[PDB]
This record gives sequence, C-alpha cells and structure tokens, in this order.
Amino acid sequence: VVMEEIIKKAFIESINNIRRGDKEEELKKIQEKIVNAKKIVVATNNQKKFKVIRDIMLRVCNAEIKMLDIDTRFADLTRMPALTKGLIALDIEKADLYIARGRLGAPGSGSMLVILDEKGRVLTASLSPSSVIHKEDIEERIKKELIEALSRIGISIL
Amino acid sequence: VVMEEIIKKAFIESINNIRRGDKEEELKKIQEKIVNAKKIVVATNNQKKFKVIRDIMLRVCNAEIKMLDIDTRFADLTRMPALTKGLIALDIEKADLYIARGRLGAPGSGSMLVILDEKGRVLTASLSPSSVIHKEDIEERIKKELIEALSRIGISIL
Amino acid sequence: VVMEEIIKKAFIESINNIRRGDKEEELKKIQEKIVNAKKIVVATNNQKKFKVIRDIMLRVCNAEIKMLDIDTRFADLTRMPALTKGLIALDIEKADLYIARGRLGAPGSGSMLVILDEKGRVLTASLSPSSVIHKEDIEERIKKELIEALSRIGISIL
Amino acid sequence: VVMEEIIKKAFIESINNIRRGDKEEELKKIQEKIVNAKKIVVATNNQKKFKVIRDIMLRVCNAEIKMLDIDTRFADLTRMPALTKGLIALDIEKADLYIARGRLGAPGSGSMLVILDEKGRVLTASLSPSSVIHKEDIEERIKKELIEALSRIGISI
Ligand SMILES: Cc1c(O)nc(CC(=O)O)c(C)c1OP(=O)(O)OC[C@H]1O[C@@H](n2cnc3c(=O)[nH]c(N)nc32)[C@H](O)[C@@H]1O
Ligand SMILES: Cc1c(O)nc(CC(=O)O)c(C)c1OP(=O)(O)OC[C@H]1O[C@@H](n2cnc3c(=O)[nH]c(N)nc32)[C@H](O)[C@@H]1O
Ligand SMILES: Cc1c(O)nc(CC(=O)O)c(C)c1OP(=O)(O)OC[C@H]1O[C@@H](n2cnc3c(=O)[nH]c(N)nc32)[C@H](O)[C@@H]1O
Ligand SMILES: Cc1c(O)nc(CC(=O)O)c(C)c1OP(=O)(O)OC[C@H]1O[C@@H](n2cnc3c(=O)[nH]c(N)nc32)[C@H](O)[C@@H]1O
Repeated sequence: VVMEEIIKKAFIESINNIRRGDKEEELKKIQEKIVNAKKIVVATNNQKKFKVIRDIMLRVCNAEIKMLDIDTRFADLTRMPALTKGLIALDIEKADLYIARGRLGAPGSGSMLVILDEKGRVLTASLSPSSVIHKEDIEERIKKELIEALSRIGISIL
Repeated sequence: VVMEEIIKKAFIESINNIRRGDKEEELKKIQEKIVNAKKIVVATNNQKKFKVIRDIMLRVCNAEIKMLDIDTRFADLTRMPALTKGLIALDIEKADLYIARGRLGAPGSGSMLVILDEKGRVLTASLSPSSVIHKEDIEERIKKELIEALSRIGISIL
Repeated sequence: VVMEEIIKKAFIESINNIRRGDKEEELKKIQEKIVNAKKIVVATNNQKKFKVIRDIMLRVCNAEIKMLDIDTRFADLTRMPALTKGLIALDIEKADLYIARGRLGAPGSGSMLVILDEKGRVLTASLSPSSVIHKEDIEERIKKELIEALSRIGISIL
Repeated sequence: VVMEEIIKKAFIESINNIRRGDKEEELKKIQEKIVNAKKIVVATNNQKKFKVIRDIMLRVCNAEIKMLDIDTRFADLTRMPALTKGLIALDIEKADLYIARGRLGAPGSGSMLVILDEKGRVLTASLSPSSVIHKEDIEERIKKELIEALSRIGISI
C-alpha cells in the first residue's frame, strides 16, 4: 500500500471520529521511506552540519547524500525556519528525503531538525533547548537530534 | 524592549550574516510572555488533556486558563495538525498564549505540544515518539511534553 | 530543463538582489506542466464543482481528471482553506496537478481557485469577490475563475 | 461582535455541514477592520510601492501608514512570497493591518497583493498576471491590485 492510501485511511478515521492515534502500518511506511531512500538532500550549505548528518544516515540507508549550494539562512526570517529550509531544498533539488536543521520558531525558541519526504510531508523531527541554555558543541547537538528523530519512529542506528 | 523590536534585530542579523544563534534577551522575552500571561487557551475540547495542562500552567503563571468548545480533530487532515490546532484557537479566542497538542506531521509521526503567543508565533514545543512505540498513558505523556516545552526555554515547574 | 533548476536560478537572483520579476523560461515551464499533465485531481467531492473544472481542463490537456472520495470542507477551519484543500488532495492521491477551489482566507474574504504541481508548488490562482456581493451561480463563478487562472499564465481556452 | 466570535460561528457551520458561503456580518466585519485601522504597515522597504499603496489607503481610512526598514525580498525563497512578506511585517511591527505585494507562488506565477489583520488573518487579496505578459508599469499594476482587493470586499475609493 502506497503512503497516499495509508494517509487517506487516517483522514477518513479523523473525519468520522474513529481515529485512535498512529497505527502500525503508518509507522512502518515511515521507516520504509527513510531506510529505502535512494537520494537524500540536507538543506544546508554548511559543511560541518552536513558531515554529521551524512555519516549517521549512511548507517541506515544506501542513499546518495548531498547538501545545497545556496545559504538557507534566509529561512530565518520565517515563522518556522527549519521547516522553511526543508521546503527550500524540496523546491530546488529532487530527492526521496530532505533533512533540515535550524531554529524552531521565534528567536529564542531553540532548534528543530526535521525530515521531510519527497512531497514535503513531515515524517519526523526532534528539538534541542535554546543554545543559550544547553551550550553544547553544535556538532554533538545535531548528532543527538538526528538520532532521536530516527528512534522516535523505531529506527535504531544500532 | 518589545518583542517586535527583538525580532527585528534577529532578522537584521540573519539578513547580514552575523546571526550566531539565540540570545539572552530573546530567551528572556519568551519566558516573560509565558510567566506574565493573563489568559491562556488550551486548543482542545478534551477534558482530560485540558486538566493536565492547566494544573501545570498554574504553577508558572497567574492566568485565566480555558479550553475550546469545538473539536479540533479536523486539524488532523492538515500537514502539521498540532500547529493547525493552535491557529484555530488563535482565530476563535483572544488570549496571550495558546497551547495545542496533536500529531506532529503525517500519520505515524508521533506527537507535538506547541505554545504560541498572541500573533501565532511558535515560542516552544516538545515531541513524543509514536504512541505505537512508547505506549504510555496519554495524561502522563502530556505532562512530560509540557514540562519539557517549558524547561527547554528556561522555565522550571519547581 | 527541470523545474527545480529553473527555480534555483530564480532563488539565486533573489539572494544576490538582481531578481527583476518572472522570466519567459519560468512562464514556459508552468504552461508545460499544465498542458502536459497526464493526471489531474480536483480537491473536492462535489460533483458540480468537479464537472465544471473537468470540462474546461479537457480543452487544454489530455489528462485523466478525477475528484476525491472525501469532503474537503474541513479545510474551512484553516487560515487558507483553498490552499489547504489542495494539500489534502496532494497527501491522498498521486497526480501531476491538483486544482482546488474554496475560501481565500478569513470568513467573508471571497474565493480562491488554485492550481498546484505534484510537489505542492503554487502555479497560478484566481479570486472572485465574496458571494455576499456578486450573487452569481457557483458554476459560473468557478468557470470564470478557472479561465482566469489559466489566461494569467498564458493559457488560452479558445 | 468580536471577530473571534464571528469566526467561531462560521467554523461551527462548517463542522455541522451547514456553511453556505460568506455572510453579511463577516463581510461587514472585514470592511470595519480596514476602514477603522489606526496603523497600517506596508511590508516592503521599496519607496515607490509604499507610496502607491499609502496614497490609496489614505482615501479609505485615517491611519498612520509606514513601510519597513528591512528588504522583504528574502521572502522570495518561500512557497508564497507575498504571504511571507506579510508575516515578516507582522513579526516586526505592531499595526492593525499589514499590506504586502510580491510573487504569488512559484517563479513565473505572477503577483499577489494581500491584506492581513493584526493576527495575520487573510482579509482580501488580488492578483495580476505574470509581468512577462501584462508588461505594465509596476506602479500602475499595484494601484489596480489594491483597488481590486478593496472593491472585492465592498470598499470603493
Ligand atoms: C490524531 C493523532 C494521531 O493520528 N497521531 C498522533 C501521534 C501518536 O499517536 O503518537 C497524535 C498525538 C494524535 O493526536 P491526539 O493528541 O489528538 O491523539 C488522538 C488519540 O490518539 C491516541 N493517542 C495519542 N497520543 C497518545 C499517547 O501519548 N498515549 C496513548 N496511549 N494514546 C495516544 C489517543 O486515543 C488519543 O485520543
Ligand atoms: C538561526 C538560528 C537561531 O537564531 N536560533 C537557533 C536556536 C538556538 O540558538 O539554540 C538555531 C538553531 C538557528 O539555526 P542554525 O541551526 O543555523 O544555527 C545558527 C547558529 O547559531 C549557533 N547555534 C545554533 N545551534 C547551536 C548549538 O546547538 N550549539 C552551539 N554551540 N551553537 C549553536 C551557531 O552559531 C549556529 O551556526
Ligand atoms: C520577485 C517577484 C517575482 O519573481 N515575480 C513576480 C510576479 C511578476 O513578475 O509578475 C513578482 C511580483 C515579484 O515581486 P515584486 O513585487 O517584489 O517584484 C520584483 C521585481 O519584479 C519586477 N516586477 C514585479 N511586478 C511587476 C509589474 O507589475 N510590472 C513590471 N513591469 N515589473 C514587475 C520588478 O522588477 C520588481 O522590482
Ligand atoms: C466555505 C466557503 C466560505 O465560507 N466562503 C467562501 C467565499 C464566498 O462565499 O464567496 C467560499 C468560496 C467557501 O468555499 P466553497 O467553494 O466550498 O463554498 C461553500 C458554499 O458556499 C456557497 N458559495 C461559495 N462560492 C459561491 C459562489 O461563487 N456563488 C454562490 N452563489 N455560492 C457560493 C455555496 O453554498 C457553496 O456550497
């Protein structure tokens, strides 16, 4: 069953007041989309971030993985910058999966890393506390963020 | 300074490539908006979810706290249901803060609790894994979500 | 060239501040997307709305055109109901093009017809005044809306 | 009523499947928000665009009307740049209304002018064809878009 047919079913359940939350078939399709991704685009031009992401993703799938040629810092003027960055990458590059990391919402709100599919659907995300608070190396932070975004949909890096 | 003037500064930084993450003034402003709120709307008609949220928020601020008299489950046909739920409350109720909890993304993607201000800005949020995995009492889940959403922007419940 | 490449050039212009509005290549690519579409989904379960749009779209392309099995009225709790209806159709059906027609914005704001591409991108659109004013048959309104949305990107129905 | 209550009424009609389009009260309320605005922000730092919009809006209301100090062209990397410009101005300026004009959607998709209220709700909008086609002066174009955006919610200059 294709993702669209799985989502159709969820939407019908919601409309008709029988939706009881996420279902096993749905989680499985999510996992499948990530693990089976053949091409992955990371919505950054910052080589530091890219390498942390790429190395982890290589433990889970057999995709070609690349970053962007433009600076996505301008997403930082939007309401939800991490998400904006993911849709910028979706507009300019064809891929199976898009991974973005940046600010969650307003200045002050900490960070969000998000994984989108090829139509811009939010498959998974994870957040860190504002760097003003945690003060960890950005490298260690992104690593923890990616790993938690995967574990929360049943994907272990082993 | 006013929130709008704080955000203008952040935006100027990003436009001109000198933005080095969240700043103290920015964190402080968010905490202030939450701690000083006079009216809070919880973006549900579900009594159980409301009570859990309210009892916590009364530990941190002195607001009148109320829930909605419409079912926001129809948000579940949109891309980011939890955010959609916040913006429905924003459209139909006047408050200083809006709290919503729902599915993060596509079916299977787990949960998001989000706090929005007076103009729909994302102030903070937290996520839980797909209920398919964690399998916890929802009321215990929402407690953990709200406390982490507060703690990641410097607000302690104790 | 591929749409992604075209958009990348535009974004590059914008970043550098040499963007002087839409380009012939961009118009040509939009036209191509529409005229060459093989499958079109109308984001509605309303047979009247469907028939109007179908018969017009058949004058411009050789697609299979269908509607949905679910009522996309629930998009009418969101900020931008017409756009929300398009993104619901995108989530539940595969197609080259999605056409949605509903309320522009807040209650009282009149109507929007919008055409999206297979990744959710906005190709063209058109509006009618609020029905409280114009008082015309819905089918006559949708016909005029569609024909406008097509002529403003250089597509003639004649 | 307050706008929030008029909106709840409308949403309730929708949930129950009895919504039969816009209503006179909702249209009145939109007109009211526009004509009675005391402050308006034009979401641009472009003087020519600002001036065309200001001179028209001064015929409809008695507001203070101002533009931004930042270039909102960075909106042009998002899916719907005109709307994004609106919500940038909302984030950095208090006002009763916000007016933005820029590209509707994808490169090549033509223009949109939009008017948002103080919570970012979409009150009205208007579109022009791709400039590649109409080939008009941008100032004539914006005059026509604002006028149509006002006239479609019952506001005559
Ligand atoms: C509608 C919906 C959905 O499809 N998926 C999720 C993700 C997930 O299941 O983790 C959520 C949170 C959701 O939204 P909502 O907060 O409205 O949850 C709807 C229903 O889905 C089940 N559910 C949601 N979150 C939890 C949870 O944390 N624990 C348990 N036991 N059930 C849950 C409950 O029956 C609940 O009434
Ligand atoms: C632009 C931006 C922002 O204003 N705030 C935040 C939230 C926060 O500061 O916690 C983020 C994540 C952000 O986006 P981006 O991922 O582009 O990070 C921007 C810059 O802000 C700093 N920064 C962001 N996240 C971290 C972190 O986890 N650790 C450290 N040390 N610095 C960080 C770095 O200078 C980094 O290059
Ligand atoms: C950045 C941008 C774009 O890529 N496409 C469009 C649609 C279109 O070209 O029809 C617009 C409106 C736009 O946004 P903005 O209002 O910021 O226009 C950017 C530049 O694009 C040109 N332009 C935009 N609207 C018009 C117009 O109505 N007439 C003419 N001659 N040029 C125009 C001008 O050079 C202008 O400085
Ligand atoms: C839900 C909704 C709404 O509240 N307002 C508007 C703006 C407006 O009233 O002008 C629209 C377009 C709408 O969405 P939708 O296309 O789903 O219409 C819902 C119903 O609202 C009435 N309606 C909408 N557009 C027209 C129109 O162009 N002509 C007429 N006569 N009725 C209309 C019809 O009863 C229709 O069944």
